[PDB]
Amino acid sequence: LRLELAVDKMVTCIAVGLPLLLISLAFAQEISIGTQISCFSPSSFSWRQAAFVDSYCWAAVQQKSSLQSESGNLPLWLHKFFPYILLLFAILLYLPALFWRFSAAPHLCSDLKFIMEELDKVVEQYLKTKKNSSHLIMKYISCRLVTFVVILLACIYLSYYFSLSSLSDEFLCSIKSGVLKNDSTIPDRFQCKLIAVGIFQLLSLINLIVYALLIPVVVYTFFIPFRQKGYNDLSLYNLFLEENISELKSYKCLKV
Amino acid sequence: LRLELAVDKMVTCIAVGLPLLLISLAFAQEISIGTQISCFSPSSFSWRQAAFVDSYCWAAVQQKSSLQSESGNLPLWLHKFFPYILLLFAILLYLPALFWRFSAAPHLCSDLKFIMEELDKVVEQYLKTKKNSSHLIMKYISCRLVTFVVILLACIYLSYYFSLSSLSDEFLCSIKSGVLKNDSTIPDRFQCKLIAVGIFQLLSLINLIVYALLIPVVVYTFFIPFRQKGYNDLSLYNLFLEENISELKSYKCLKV
Amino acid sequence: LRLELAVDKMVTCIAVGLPLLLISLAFAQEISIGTQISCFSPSSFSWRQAAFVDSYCWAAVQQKSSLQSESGNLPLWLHKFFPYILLLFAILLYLPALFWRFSAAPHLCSDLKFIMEELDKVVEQYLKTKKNSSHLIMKYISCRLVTFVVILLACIYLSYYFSLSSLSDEFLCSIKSGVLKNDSTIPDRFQCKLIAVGIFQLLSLINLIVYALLIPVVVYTFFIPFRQKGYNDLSLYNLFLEENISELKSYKCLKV
Amino acid sequence: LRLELAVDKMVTCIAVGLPLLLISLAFAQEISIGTQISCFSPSSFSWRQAAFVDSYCWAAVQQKSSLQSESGNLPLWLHKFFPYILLLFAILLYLPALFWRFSAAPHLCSDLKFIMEELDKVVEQYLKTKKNSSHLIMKYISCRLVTFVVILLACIYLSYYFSLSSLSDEFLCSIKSGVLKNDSTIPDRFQCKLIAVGIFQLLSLINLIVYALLIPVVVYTFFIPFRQKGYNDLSLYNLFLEENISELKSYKCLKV
Amino acid sequence: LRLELAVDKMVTCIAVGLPLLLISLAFAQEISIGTQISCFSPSSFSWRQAAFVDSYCWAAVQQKSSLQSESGNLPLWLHKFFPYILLLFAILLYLPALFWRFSAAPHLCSDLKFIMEELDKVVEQYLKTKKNSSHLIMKYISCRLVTFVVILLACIYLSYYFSLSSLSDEFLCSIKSGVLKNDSTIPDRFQCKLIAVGIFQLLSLINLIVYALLIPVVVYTFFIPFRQKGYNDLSLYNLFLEENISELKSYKCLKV
Amino acid sequence: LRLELAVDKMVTCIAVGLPLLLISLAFAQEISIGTQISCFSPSSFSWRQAAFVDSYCWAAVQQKSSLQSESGNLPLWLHKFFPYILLLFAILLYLPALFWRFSAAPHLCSDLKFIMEELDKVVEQYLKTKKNSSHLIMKYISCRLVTFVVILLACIYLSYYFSLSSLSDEFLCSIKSGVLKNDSTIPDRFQCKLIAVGIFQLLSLINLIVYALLIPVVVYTFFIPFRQKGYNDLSLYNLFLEENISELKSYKCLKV
Amino acid sequence: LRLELAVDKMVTCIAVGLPLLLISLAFAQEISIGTQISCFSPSSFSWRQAAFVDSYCWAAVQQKSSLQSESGNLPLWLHKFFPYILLLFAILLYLPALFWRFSAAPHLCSDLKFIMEELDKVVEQYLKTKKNSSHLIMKYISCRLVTFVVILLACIYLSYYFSLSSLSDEFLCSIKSGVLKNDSTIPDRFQCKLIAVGIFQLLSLINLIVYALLIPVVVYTFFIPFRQKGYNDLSLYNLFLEENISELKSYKCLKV
Repeated sequence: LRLELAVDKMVTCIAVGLPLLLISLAFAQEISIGTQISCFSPSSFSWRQAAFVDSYCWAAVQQKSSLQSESGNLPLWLHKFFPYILLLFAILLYLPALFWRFSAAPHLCSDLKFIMEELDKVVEQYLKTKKNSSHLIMKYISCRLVTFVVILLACIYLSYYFSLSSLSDEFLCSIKSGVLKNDSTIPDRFQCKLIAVGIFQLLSLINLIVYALLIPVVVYTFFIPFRQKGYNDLSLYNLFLEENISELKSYKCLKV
Repeated sequence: LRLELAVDKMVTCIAVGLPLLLISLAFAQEISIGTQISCFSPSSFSWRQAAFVDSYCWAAVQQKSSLQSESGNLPLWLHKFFPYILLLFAILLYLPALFWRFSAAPHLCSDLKFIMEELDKVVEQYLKTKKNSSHLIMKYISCRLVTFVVILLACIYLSYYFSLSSLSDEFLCSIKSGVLKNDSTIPDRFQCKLIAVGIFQLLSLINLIVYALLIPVVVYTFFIPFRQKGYNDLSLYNLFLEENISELKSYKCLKV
Repeated sequence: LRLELAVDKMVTCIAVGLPLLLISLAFAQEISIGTQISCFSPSSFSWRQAAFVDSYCWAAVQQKSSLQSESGNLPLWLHKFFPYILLLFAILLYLPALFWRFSAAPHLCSDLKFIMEELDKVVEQYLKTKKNSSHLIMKYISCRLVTFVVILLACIYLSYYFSLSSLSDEFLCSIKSGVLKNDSTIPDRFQCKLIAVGIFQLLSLINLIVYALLIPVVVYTFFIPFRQKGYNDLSLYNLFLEENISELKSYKCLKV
Repeated sequence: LRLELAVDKMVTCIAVGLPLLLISLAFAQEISIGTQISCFSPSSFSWRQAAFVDSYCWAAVQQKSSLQSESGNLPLWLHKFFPYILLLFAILLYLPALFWRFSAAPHLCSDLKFIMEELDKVVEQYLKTKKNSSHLIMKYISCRLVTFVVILLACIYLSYYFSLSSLSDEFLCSIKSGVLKNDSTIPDRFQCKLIAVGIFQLLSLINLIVYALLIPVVVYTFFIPFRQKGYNDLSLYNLFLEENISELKSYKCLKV
Repeated sequence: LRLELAVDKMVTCIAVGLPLLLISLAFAQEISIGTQISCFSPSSFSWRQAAFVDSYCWAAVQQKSSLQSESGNLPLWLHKFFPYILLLFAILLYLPALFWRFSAAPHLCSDLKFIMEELDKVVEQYLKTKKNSSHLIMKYISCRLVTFVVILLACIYLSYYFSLSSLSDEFLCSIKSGVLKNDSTIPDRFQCKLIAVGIFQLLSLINLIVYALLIPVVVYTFFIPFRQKGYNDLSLYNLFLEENISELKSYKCLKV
Repeated sequence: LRLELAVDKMVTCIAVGLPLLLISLAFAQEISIGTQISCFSPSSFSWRQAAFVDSYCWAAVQQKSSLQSESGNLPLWLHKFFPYILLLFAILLYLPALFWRFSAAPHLCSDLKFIMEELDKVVEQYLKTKKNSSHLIMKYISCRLVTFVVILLACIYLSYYFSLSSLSDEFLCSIKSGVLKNDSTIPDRFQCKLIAVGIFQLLSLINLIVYALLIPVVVYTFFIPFRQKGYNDLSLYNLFLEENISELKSYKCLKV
Repeated sequence: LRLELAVDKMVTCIAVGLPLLLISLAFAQEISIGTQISCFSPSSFSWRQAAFVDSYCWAAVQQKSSLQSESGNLPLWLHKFFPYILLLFAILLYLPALFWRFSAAPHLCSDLKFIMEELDKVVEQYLKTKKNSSHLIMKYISCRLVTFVVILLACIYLSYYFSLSSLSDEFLCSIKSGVLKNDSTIPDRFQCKLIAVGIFQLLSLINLIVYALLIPVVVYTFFIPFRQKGYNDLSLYNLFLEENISELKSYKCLKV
């Protein structure tokens, strides 16, 4: 028996898998390249001093006092945490489906089975009572609206992230804080690079295109009365029946 | 049968999975970056001497004698054991559900089956006797209260951890202890960084927001008498039936 | 029952498996060699300075300001993202089959079961009504056309990628931007190599040959009336029956 | 049909999983940090010589002749083998459950099934004969006592281990034994650190707290006659029935 | 039911698994050594410069401009792509069996079930009609011929590959291309070695011997009229029956 | 049915798992420490020369000519192959149980089922004929004796291994063989360490204690007539019936 | 049913698993030590130059021109390919059992089921006809003979491999070929070691002992007439019946 429509499950699967697939590709590239940041330290620096510079600048991306970037410090904030936000979007998009299957799936399952059993025998009072009620349709529309809002916010974020200048992956960092402040052997600023930024912007473009094409599909899902071929549980039950009526032989015989 | 309510199941699933998911991402970042601490040692130091400095300062965070930090030794202590506390919270939140499914699921399942079978035939004395009793409701409320207290403590900890100044990941360490005390070639103090601190604070913020949103949900779960749409087993049985009444065709027939 | 034709399933499996197999082999080479780019930096450069040059040139293949390549910066752009586009093609070729299985396969399954159960007894009006409809055939042809267009675009891309000159993996890069601009110790240009390009072009040739062989197969699939042995659901139902009639003993009895 | 009480299963699961979970966390931290010991060696030493010093001091932890430590040789010995003892405790606590599930489990299962099948036909002589016997109760109490003794020994060990001074992770070692004795280029003593000591002590504290909480639970399990709501098989069969009586509909009818 | 003969399945399994097994051994050896090429570079070269030389010469095996080899650049091309050709052979040998299973196996299964059931009378026209047809024998012979041709081409390739002189793994390479052309500090030619070549030639000898032994087996499969103990579809049915007739009790009784 | 006794299953499980568990711990430590042998070579040696010294000394533990050890070359030989002997014991202890399961389990199962089916109806002649026979008892005693002998040999070995002096992990090696013999820049002897020896001795002590405790259990299993509550199949059948009689309700009814 | 005798399946499992287990141990040791070959190169050699020497010598074992070994160049060839030959033996020993299960198991199963069903009712003519035939006994003896010959060849190879002198792991190599021939800075010969030779010889000894013990077992299997308790299918069927007769209660009833 089906408790989720084909278009809804397609949308959920795309919106959840795509961010995770892109995260997997980004992680593979990260392990392949070996570093998400690289700083140019002097040749007098030993290997561990250069590694300290790299790690300090990586940790200093989130600190105001030791950075200088032409695009501002917000772009450098986002480059470091890009995969985290993608997984956050994936979880937030997967949750509404989880809540629907936990809460409303069983009640709709029972109602559909009861309707299909009263059908195949001919229940009008049951259908009219559902027409009066607006319980399940409210849950369905609320879940779809949460999904739509999450997708819209993801589109806004990915459009902003892709908007960041390609040279936003460069920044100047200073390690001369604390005891190192008066170290005359350390240069004042180090030129750093965020290596993965180039991958992240193309991944954001891909996800943005997919979500922009997916938004109209989600919008079409709200017009539940129009999909049926007012806003009441009767309308949603009708849609589920038509998507499910293929399993009722009597329906096919009547169609003939 | 549904021996656990949808709200309880979703709350437990979120409260347990989220810390584990954040720990997984933190571990992925830890392996990607490669170091949880980087110390700036002289250029004259060999690579093994610099590695010794790093490992000594990593283990010296818990030692008050050989450190100097403006935020105190306590915040530096927390930075080192952040993921472990997350796993501790995950275990402490998963345990109450485990105890419920071990010590209360069978007895509730048997009672529900008996009530459902005595129904579908029409038991009043059984329901009144349950109204007198207060056994299962006490277990349910105790488990919910344990979960609520654990979540409140997690919120307090994560609000404290996120409150630590971003510059609390820096500290001065000394290795000149023991035979190294008279070594004039070793600097008195080394500048250290806790690299993962920046990401740990964002993870703490995410978990804090999620748990702060979950607290009102858990609080609403306590009012078992008001969730029906006194504090006795009759109320819990009524809630479980209404959540599970969908599995009886006679109920739907009567509703029609 | 079979809701997907043998040739269609073969084509989908080949088209969605070959790019993934090539991606797996490319990943194997990437891990084996350990570097996707190698730059020749002075001997005075420390190890970490040379690593910075390598990673900076890796991140600067997507930036015009820091490149000088005889074949243009577009071919160098493609060399970096070749494995991603293979997975893009794999997903775009797997999606139509999944959408067919989700939104068209069960209805055809029910229709075939009804037809076979009505047969084995002799329904003519049902078949004529299907002849008077173009619902499922439109979905089938749309999915086949989407697959054909995706395969044609993949062929065009792979033919272009394979056309890139073998020496297109070489390019000159400069790290002297920003603070490093006035550094007289850094050479103006570094000679870089894209090592995986040699593997990628042979993989592209293999995929191009396979997809060019598949194009005629996909084209033959469009002529649904010819495979039957007009453009309406009757032809598709007839084809599916003849492919699946083997599971009807009465058909064999009539054959003999 | 539950052949193990809920309290016993909970106790066994906690006592076995917790040491394994702590071992997993310790192993992850050991991999992430990369060194269980770091020794400070002269800068004249090549890297292989410093690695030899580290390995020799790691192997010399168990050799009194070549080490000097103010806390004694025993605490340094324990730091090296902490996870091994944790797994030893885990195995020793899992074994009694294994022995109970192999022997005395099928016998109790058969006896319970016979008693329940004789019930629903209302056996008194059978219950009285079991009252005379003291066979299965002896095995149950022996297993519980073994578990209690193992938990008490684990508590004693963990309380001792946590009691070790934090500075017990430092010790002086000499590699000048054998052909290296007269090597004037090697310093007499090297300062060593055990990096995982600080984490191991927190893990020991966690396990100690959990096991100290479990001890009263285990002690409560011995009073089998008082858990009813003399020491004979009847007193154990009664408890197992009350735990498993939920699967007897006639019992619920009689209760009503 | 056996839809594919024992000899056919044996041949397919050997011809597919053996190349994959050899690929697994080759990959294990490659990871064991870590380098598929090693070039001797001056001691003045830094380690990163020598790594660049190694990678450049690895990528320069496919380029005529920067290579000198007495055996020609063709043998050097093959050494780099030996496992790829093995996997190509494995896929090309697995495909015909896949197509047989997808497009011919079910029809033969249905025919066998029909004829088997009729033979259990306790049908002559069906057998004669099959004798007057070649629909399935043509498919079987086409698949066998494709497999035979693929195996013959694999034998030719492996015999050629093994024929390459053992010294063919050596070649001279020049990195002085582009800005490096006028670098007087770089030697004109670097001697290179393909380390895996020694493994690859023995793996090729093993595979060549196995496929040379399999060729007569495959050739024997074409004489379908002779295996039964003319070229028409009846003969294939006879062979499949004799293979599968062991499941008919009536056949054994008649044999007695 | 239980074709193997609880005591025998426990003994086999312990004897097989314990060596494998200790091997797993040893392997984990080996990978964590990163080296099984450390040798002190001059500082003039480059890193690769010191690595050659380490590997040559590792390979020369089995060669008498190039080593001088205080405890003899035999103890140094054992240190290198300790885990392999543990796995050898594991295999040799798992084999007898496998041979029993493959050569006595089916006949025993059939005999037990026949006896149980003839019982539950009341066969005396069958039991007397079994009394007049020693077929299965010989197999059982032979398997138990093989297990006992293997355990005794393992105890002897582990007691010998644990008896090796702690300083047996040190030895002197010379690489000056062949062309290196006349090299005056190489020290005549190098000081080596077998690092894992200290852990291997504790693992041997653990296994020795476990097997010493297990020997009396195995010896008790030989007295098959005494466990029954002469050396012929009757006693063995009686033992397996008494262990298995719990699955016979008629037995319990008669016992009452 | 049991289509494979216990002794035969024991022999196959041992002969196939033991080489695989030894190969697994060898691979674990190879990864732990990290090198299969180590050459002593001058201290003036860079790291990459010494690595080139090691790789060239590894690839030069299969080349007569550039080596000098007093034990012959054949033994050095074998040391490099020991695990490959072990896997070859494993495959060649697993193949006969697989072919038997492919081309003998179904017919034998059908014949055994027919014989058992005709029995349990009393077929004499069937057994007498089998008395003359030799179809299946020939297959059985051929498979056993192939297994015996493979085991004998494995014993010969392992006895030869173990006979190689322990010092056969040392050899001199020259890298001065081609361009390097006139390099006066490279020594004429490098002393090399094959580190895994010492372990490989013990593994060969273990496998040799096991296979030498297995040869008499395999020889005993040929005498099919004597295993009964002439050379025709009647004897083989009788043996399989006596091994399989335990699954026929009528046989036990007659035995009583």
